[PDB]
Amino acid sequence: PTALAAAKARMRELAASYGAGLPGRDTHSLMHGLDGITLTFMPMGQRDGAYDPEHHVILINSQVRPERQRFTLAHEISHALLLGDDDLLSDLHDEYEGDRLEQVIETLCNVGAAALLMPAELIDDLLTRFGPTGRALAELARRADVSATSALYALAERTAPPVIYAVCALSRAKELTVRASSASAGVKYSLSAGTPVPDDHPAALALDTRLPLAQDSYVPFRSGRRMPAYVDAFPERQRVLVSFALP
Ligand SMILES: [Cl-]
Ligand SMILES: [Zn+2]
Ligand SMILES: [Zn+2]
Repeated sequence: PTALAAAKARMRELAASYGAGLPGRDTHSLMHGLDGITLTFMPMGQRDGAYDPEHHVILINSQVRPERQRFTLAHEISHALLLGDDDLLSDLHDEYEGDRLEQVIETLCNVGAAALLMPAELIDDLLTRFGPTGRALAELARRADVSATSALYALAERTAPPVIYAVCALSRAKELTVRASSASAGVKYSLSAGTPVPDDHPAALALDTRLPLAQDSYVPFRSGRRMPAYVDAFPERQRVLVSFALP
């Protein structure tokens, strides 16, 4: 493991610790875990949040939607722990400099955000009950209380057997488009955003019929090739969360 992989590993260990000692990862319990810090909600123009370690206070744009609010929180807690760990903080300072480290730390805040909001356990608990499916994703996203995109990467990172996740939305069965996408450990096939969803494809039917599905099908590679694999489409508020277990 290289520095960026060692740092991320560390940051996960950290989120893991802080979080571990929480009665859940709900926004309110994330707050209680704050070892005496002023958490203030207020309008921050076009800025989701900030963390002020001199005045020991996290600020979270109140304007924004609960989704990003909860995340911007998880994100700024993570930032606080990084500054807490003098090693991860130090090792970092001797490997990156200037904006280069700045980018690295806002990256490690996101790695940690996810570790906080989406416990390894939960992913596996769901990956066990529901397997690697478009519903394992629908459940983790609704259950950790984060976005399909936020839960798209977390779930694909615990999935062993080659699989390809993707969260979908309409163009306007009806015709939909790939928005986010995630490859399991094994997979090297890539399903990028903008890729469209044929009307005959299970997933379309799924979101159209506002009804879950699951059947052998194919990965509708934007390019043109229809690669077969077991799809599980889970529709909901106009998003079709879907899995593509490449055989
Ligand atoms: Cl930030
Ligand atoms: Zn920050
Ligand atoms: Zn940040």
